[PDB]
Amino acid sequence: MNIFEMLRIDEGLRLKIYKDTEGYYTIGIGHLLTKSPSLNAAKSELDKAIGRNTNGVITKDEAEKLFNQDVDAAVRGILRNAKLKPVYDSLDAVRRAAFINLVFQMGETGIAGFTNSLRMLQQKRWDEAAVNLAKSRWYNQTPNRAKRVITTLRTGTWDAYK
Ligand SMILES: [Cl-]
Ligand SMILES: [Cl-]
Repeated sequence: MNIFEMLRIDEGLRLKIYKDTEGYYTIGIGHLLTKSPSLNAAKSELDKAIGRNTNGVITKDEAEKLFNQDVDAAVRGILRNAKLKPVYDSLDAVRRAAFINLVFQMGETGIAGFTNSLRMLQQKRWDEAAVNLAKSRWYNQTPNRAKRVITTLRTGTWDAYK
């Protein structure tokens, strides 16, 4: 168990443009292409991300390249972010992986907004953070994934994913 396996589990792998659980164009391993409703805007974005004339289809190698880029950006956004970095710094390894999950999934901005849980995590009030985390749109939209990520933070083990 690592952050790569963890996310690959949570997001799936899809080699052809598809629609996210909220309506958005996505591809590979959880990579958001566009929030616009144009499939055309979406092959163009994809086209652009990959560096060749896609077609709306990528190889597995291509998908992993994007993934590697996205995990990177996530880690680097956390470390850069003044609100996020101290939370991350205070956590153990398992729990850091889950924090990364939460940011990949939702944006550095996104979660820099998850104010109270951030402060609960930092204060190592696991149970309470878990309850607060579940009180979100995120949770209510994708409850099975969210539960897995929340248990990982609540427990510090990889149980939800064996
Ligand atoms: Cl990109
Ligand atoms: Cl899910």
